[PDB]
Amino acid sequence: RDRKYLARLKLPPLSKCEALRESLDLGFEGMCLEQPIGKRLFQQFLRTHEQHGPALQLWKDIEDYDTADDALRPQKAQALRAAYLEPQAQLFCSFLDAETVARARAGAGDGLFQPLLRAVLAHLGQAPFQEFLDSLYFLRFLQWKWLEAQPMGEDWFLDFRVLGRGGFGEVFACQMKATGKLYACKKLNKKRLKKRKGYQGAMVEKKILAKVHSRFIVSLAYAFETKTDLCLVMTIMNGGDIRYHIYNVDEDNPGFQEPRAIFYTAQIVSGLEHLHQRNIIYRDLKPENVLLDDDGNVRISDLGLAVELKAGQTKTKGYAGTPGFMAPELLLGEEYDFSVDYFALGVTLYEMIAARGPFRARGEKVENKELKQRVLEQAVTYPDKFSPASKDFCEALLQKDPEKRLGFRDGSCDGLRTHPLFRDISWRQLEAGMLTPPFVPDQDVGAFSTVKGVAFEKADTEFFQEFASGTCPIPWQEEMIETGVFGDLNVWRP
Amino acid sequence: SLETVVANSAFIAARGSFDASSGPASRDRKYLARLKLPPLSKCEALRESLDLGFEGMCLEQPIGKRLFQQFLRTHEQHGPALQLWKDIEDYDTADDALRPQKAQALRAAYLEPQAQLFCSFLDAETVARARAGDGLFQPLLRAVLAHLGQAPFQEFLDSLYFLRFLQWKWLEAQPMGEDWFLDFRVLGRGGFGEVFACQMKATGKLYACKKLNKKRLKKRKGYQGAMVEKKILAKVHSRFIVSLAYAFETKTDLCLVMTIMNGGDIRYHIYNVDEDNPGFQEPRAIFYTAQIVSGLEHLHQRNIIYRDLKPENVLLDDDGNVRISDLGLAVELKAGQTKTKGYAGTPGFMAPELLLGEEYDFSVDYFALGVTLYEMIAARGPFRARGEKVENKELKQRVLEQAVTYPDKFSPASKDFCEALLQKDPEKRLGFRDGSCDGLRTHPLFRDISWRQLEAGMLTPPFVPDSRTVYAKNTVKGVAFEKADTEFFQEFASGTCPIPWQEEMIETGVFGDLNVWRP
Ligand SMILES: Nc1ncnc2c1ncn2[C@@H]1O[C@H](COP(=O)(O)OP(=O)(O)OP(=O)(O)O)[C@@H](O)[C@H]1O
Ligand SMILES: Nc1ncnc2c1ncn2[C@@H]1O[C@H](COP(=O)(O)OP(=O)(O)OP(=O)(O)O)[C@@H](O)[C@H]1O
Ligand SMILES: [Cl-]
Ligand SMILES: [Cl-]
Ligand SMILES: [Cl-]
Ligand SMILES: [Mg+2]
Ligand SMILES: [Mg+2]
Ligand SMILES: [Mg+2]
Repeated sequence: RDRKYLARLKLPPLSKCEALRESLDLGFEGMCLEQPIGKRLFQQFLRTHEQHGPALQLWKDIEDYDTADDALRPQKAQALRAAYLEPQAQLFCSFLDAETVARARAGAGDGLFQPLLRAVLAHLGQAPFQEFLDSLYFLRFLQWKWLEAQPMGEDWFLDFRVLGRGGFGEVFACQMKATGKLYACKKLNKKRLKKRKGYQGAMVEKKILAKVHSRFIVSLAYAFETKTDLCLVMTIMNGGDIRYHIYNVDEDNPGFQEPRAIFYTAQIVSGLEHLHQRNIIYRDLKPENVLLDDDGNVRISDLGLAVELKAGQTKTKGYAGTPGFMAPELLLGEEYDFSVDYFALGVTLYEMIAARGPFRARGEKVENKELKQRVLEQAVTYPDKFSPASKDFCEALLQKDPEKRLGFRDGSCDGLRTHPLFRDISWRQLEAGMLTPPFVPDQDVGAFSTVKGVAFEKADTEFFQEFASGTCPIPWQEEMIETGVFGDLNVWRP
Repeated sequence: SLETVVANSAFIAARGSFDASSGPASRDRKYLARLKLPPLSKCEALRESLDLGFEGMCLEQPIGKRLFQQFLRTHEQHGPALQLWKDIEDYDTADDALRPQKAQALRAAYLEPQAQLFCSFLDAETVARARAGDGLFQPLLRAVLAHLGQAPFQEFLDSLYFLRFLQWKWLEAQPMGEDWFLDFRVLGRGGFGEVFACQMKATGKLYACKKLNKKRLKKRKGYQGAMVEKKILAKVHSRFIVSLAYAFETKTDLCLVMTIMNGGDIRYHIYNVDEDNPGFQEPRAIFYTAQIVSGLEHLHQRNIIYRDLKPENVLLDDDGNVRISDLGLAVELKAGQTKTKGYAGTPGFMAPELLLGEEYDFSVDYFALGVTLYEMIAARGPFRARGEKVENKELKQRVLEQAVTYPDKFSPASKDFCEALLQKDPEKRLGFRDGSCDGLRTHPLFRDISWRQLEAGMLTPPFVPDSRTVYAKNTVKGVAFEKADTEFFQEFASGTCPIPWQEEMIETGVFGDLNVWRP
C-alpha cells in the first residue's frame, strides 16, 4: 500500500461533518441495516448499552440461524427460544408481542424466524435508534460518511495487469492504493465511445451496477474519468468466463457435468431475479458474460444492453442482444419483458451441458439471417447427455411463446426454483454464498489506434462529468471493513 | 508533573464478589444504574457555562486529562508530544537509581532529529537547554504543555473526546446527596456530631463523613467555622490535606464527605506505640514532620493560616501517610492581606504573637509545628510535663516566658530544628519564606528525606498500620431556624467536588466501564 494514500484515510474533525447532518438520509433502514459501517456502529451502540443487549443478540442469532448448516438448525432454533423467548431467561425480550412470541415458538421451517426478525428490527427503529442518534456512535458514522465523499479518483488506483479486452478498451486488475484491495477496472476510451455512439450503453451499465447490490452481479465500487478514459472499478473476477470453461475443461469431451451446470444455473437465476425485481431487463445473458471469481462462484456482467423499465412500465420494444440468444418476441419486433432473459438462460444452460448451441452445431458457420430463422422455427433436439430434469427445464425456458415460458412470476423466481432440476440445491445457502462451488480455478496486444477527427463539445464533457459520479457508498464501506482500515481508524483506546 | 489517575486494580477485583452477596458489601444496583452517560442534547447548556481553559480542563481535571491523552494517543501526529509528556512525568517520580538511564532514554527518544518520536515543535534553545541541566526537564515540560495547549487542544475541542468530557461533566453535576451514602461504623467523635466511615453506594468507594448537627451548630454559633472548613477543604487539593469529595445536608445534619483516614492520629500513636517508652524514633518523627510541612506549605501558598496544627489533628491513612485535618479555626487572607488578628487555637500550641494580641501570619503554624515535633520525640509538651495539671493562664505564661529544655532523646538536628520553630519572636522564627518552605527543607534534620518522592507519595512510610486494628480508644434544647439558617445550610451544601469525583470514577472502575467504545 502507498503510504501517501493511506495517510489520507483519516477521520475529520466534527466541525467538517456539519453540512452532512442536513444533507444525508437519516432513515433507519438506510443507515443502520443497509450501510455496513452504519450497521457496525449501531450494533456497537447496542453492545455498550446493557438494556439493548437482548435485542442485539437475538438479532445476531437470527442471522446465525438463517445462514447455518441444515444439521445444526434444530439445535440453534431451540437455543434461541430458550435464550430470548422465555420470561425466565437472562436475555428475555420484553418488548416483543405476546402474539409474536407464540409464533416463534411454533414450528420449524426455512424462514422460521423472519417474522421474529421483522419485529426485532421494528423495535430497534424506535427508541434505540433515537438514542443512537443522540450518541457519539452516530457522530462517528458522520465522520465516516465525510471520508466516504472525499475525492478518490484515478490517482488512487494502480493498474498492474490486463484481465481482459472489451470493445472500448482493456479491463485491468488494479489495486486501491490506500487499502490494497484488488478490483477490475474497465476502461472506456472517450473518443472511441463518442465516435461509435456508445454513450448510452456506457451510462446504463454504470447506473445499473451502481444501484444494484447482489452477490450474483459484479459490483461497482467507483466511477471516475481520466483525460482519455471513463473508468468503472468493480468486483474483480479472476476465474474466467463460463464459455471458456465449457470448452477448456476437457478439449475432447467438452461441457459440464449436470451438477456443475445446475449450480451455475442457480446462481445465474438469482442474479436475473435481482435485476427483474428492480425492473431491469439484462438482454445479454450468455456464457461469455458469466464470470467466475477465485472461489468458483459466478456473477453476471456486461450490462450495456440492459434496459430499466420506468415506474409503471411493464414491457419494452428494442432489437438488441446477441444472435442466437435473443428470444422470438424480440426478433419479431414485439413488446417483451423479463421473458427474454429466461430464454437466454435456456440457451446458456443448453450450451453448458451439450457444448454447443441449441440452434447450431459446435463450431458451425451460420450467418445471422439463418440463425434468426432457426430460432423462430426450429425445434430444439436434446442428445443423451441431458437428464429428464435438464431436458424439461430447457424446454420450459426455450418455449418460443413467452406466455408459455417459465420465468419471473408474481415478483420472484420462487416458482422456477421449484423445478426438480434444483432438487439437490439448497436455495437459502446458495443465496447467502455458503455452498461449496463444484470447481475451483487456480496478452500484450498493445493500444488501440487513437481515433481521428474527434473533438469534444461541452455536452460531451458534461456527459463524462455525469458518468464519473465517484464512490459507491456500500462497496466503499465493505472495502474499509474487509481491508482493516475501519478497524484501525475506529479504535477508541488502543 | 501531575499523576494520571488509574483504576485501582485491587479494589475492582474485590468488587465482583461483594456484588455477588445481597448484604451491605454489595454496591447498590439502584445507584450504579444512575451512573450512565446522557444523550448529547442534555450537554448543550454545559458548553456555554463551563471553563474550557486548557490548564483547567486537560491538566487539572483527571477525566479531562485522561480523555485529552486518549485523543492524543489516537492521533499519530501528536504521538511524540504525548509520550514525552508521560516520560517527563515518569522521570519526575522515578527512583534515584533509575533516573540517569531514564534521562538518557528520554533524550535519545525525543530530542534527536533522527529519532522516530522526535519533537519538531520544540525550540532549538529548549532542545539545547534540555540536553544540559531536579528541574532538569521543567523548562521542557512547560514547552511541551505550551505546544499542547495550542493546535492539539483546538483539535481536541473539535473531536468526540471533548463531547465525551461534556457527558462526564453532566453526570458530575447530577444530584448526589444523602441517599447515595451508607454510614456503617463510627470513626470518631467531634464537637457537633460523629464522623462515620461511609460507602458511596454507587461506586463502593469508602470515605469519612463528618456530621454537624444543625441545631447544635446554631446554638453554639459554629456556622463560621463549619463554612471555613468546608470552603478550604473544597478548594485545596493536596495529598497532605484531607480532601472534600461532597458537601450535602440532611434534615438534621450538615455533611462533609472526605478522605477516609483509618490509621488513627499522631497523638494516639505517640502514647500507644509503647506505653512504658512513649514517643517516636527520630526517623519516624522526621518523616511525619516533612509531610506536615508540605501540607502547611500548600495552605500558606494559598494565603491560608491553619491555626490548629497539633498531634490529634494529624491523621494516618491505611498506608501510614499523614494528612492535616480540622480546618474550622483556619483563616483565609483576602487578596493583598498580609497579616491578621484573632485569638484562636489550642492552649499550648498558640504562638506568643497570637497570645499577645498582635498581628500574625503563617508564623503561628510553624510554632505549632515545633510544639508538635517536640511532643512526637519527647512524649510531652515543651511547656508542661507529661500528664500535668496546668490551667490556661499559667500555660500562657509559660509559652510567653519559659525557655524550652531538651532531654537526651533529641539529636542535635532535632534540637536545633525545634529551637528554630519555637523562637518566641516570629521575626526570628523559621518558616514560610519567598512563597515556599524551600529554605526550611534545607535543615539537616531532613538530610535523609527525598523531597520530590515525599511530595509525590512514593516513599515508604516508617510505620504501616494494621488493617485489623482500630487506632482510637473505645437533643439540644429550644432552638428554631429563621431563614438566615436555611439559606446558610443551602449554601454550605454545595454538592459535589469535581476533581475528587473524577478521581473516584477512575479509581473505582466506573470511568473504565462507561467509557468503553466497543467492548
Ligand atoms: N469484473 C471483471 N473481472 C475480470 N474481468 C472482467 C470483468 N468484467 C469484464 N471482464 C473481462 O474484460 C473484458 C470486457 O468484458 P465486457 O463484457 O465488459 O466488455 P464489453 O466491451 O462491454 O463487451 P461487449 O462488446 O460484449 O459488450 C472481457 O475480457 C471480460 O471477460
Ligand atoms: N477524615 C477522617 N477520617 C477518619 N476519622 C476522622 C476524619 N476526620 C475526623 N475524624 C475523626 O473524628 C474526630 C473529630 O473530627 P474533627 O476533630 O475534625 O471534628 P471537630 O468537631 O472539628 O473537632 P473539634 O471541634 O475538636 O475541632 C477526630 O478526632 C478523628 O478521630
Ligand atoms: Cl454516546
Ligand atoms: Cl464439469
Ligand atoms: Cl473523533
Ligand atoms: Mg458491453
Ligand atoms: Mg480534631
Ligand atoms: Mg473543628
